[PDB]
Amino acid sequence: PEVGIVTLEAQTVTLNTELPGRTNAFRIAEVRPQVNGIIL
Amino acid sequence: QAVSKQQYADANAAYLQSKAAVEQARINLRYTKVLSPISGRIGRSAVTEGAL
Repeated sequence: PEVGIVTLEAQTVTLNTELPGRTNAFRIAEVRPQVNGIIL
Repeated sequence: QAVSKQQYADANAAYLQSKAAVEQARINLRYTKVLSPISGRIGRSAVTEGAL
């Protein structure tokens, strides 16, 4: 009986995570009329 | 007898109509301030300022 073992050794690794996402407006508003009429 | 029953009727008639209108006006004004029905965490506002 034989296997393929790997010698585990202490390594120096940095811990960083990537969070995917979409950009979005900080704030949004709509422009609307509140009286009837013609746009001058 | 200074005035017919008809006149006083028409009068009290309009008076009631008014009282009615006011109450309805009051209610609509009150609804302009949207409140939270309960207490909890509120999320994103599905409506934009200026929206209709």
